[PDB]
Amino acid sequence: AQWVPRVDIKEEVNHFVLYADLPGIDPSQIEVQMDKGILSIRGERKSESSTETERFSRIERRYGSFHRRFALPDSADADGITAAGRNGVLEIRIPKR
Amino acid sequence: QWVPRVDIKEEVNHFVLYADLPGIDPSQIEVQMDKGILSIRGERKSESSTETERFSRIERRYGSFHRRFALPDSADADGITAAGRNGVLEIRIPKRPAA
Repeated sequence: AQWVPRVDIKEEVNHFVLYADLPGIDPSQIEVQMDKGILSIRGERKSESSTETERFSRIERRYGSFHRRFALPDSADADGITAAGRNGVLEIRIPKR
Repeated sequence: QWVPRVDIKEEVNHFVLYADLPGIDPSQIEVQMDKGILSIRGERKSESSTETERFSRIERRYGSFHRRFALPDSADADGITAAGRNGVLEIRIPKRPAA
């Protein structure tokens, strides 16, 4: 958690969805799990700005490790999670029990 | 307002702009450079605008964005290329040969 990616969360009738803006990270390097109700989204984003940093005239993009945690309702079925990314948005879908 | 974050690097032969534009296909990001000013513009939709009341957390920014970056006179607008991966658009702007 040296940066805190934005995550929206919705509870539909029969599932939750979390949508995490994680640009610049392959969805396979993002770990999504639920442990005792806590949905965590964790990984480490690398950034070009850590390489030849002095050649940057601006560095706005955050990166490094992240670890987002959400205490989702007990209805979230922790054995149902899927996560798939497109264009740096990770969409995590979790059925309700 | 969504102000997508950008880093900009000056390499020996090129400037490189890296923009975090998650949730947009790269082909939908308009990149233009005119008068030494590199512009990125586009629009992102968000799921949060649909059935907003079912969201228990909303923080992702979306809607239109347009940022402009004046670059050194060395940058050559005509040579720009851009490629996107995982929501990051990397724009490469070559430098003009020396006068």
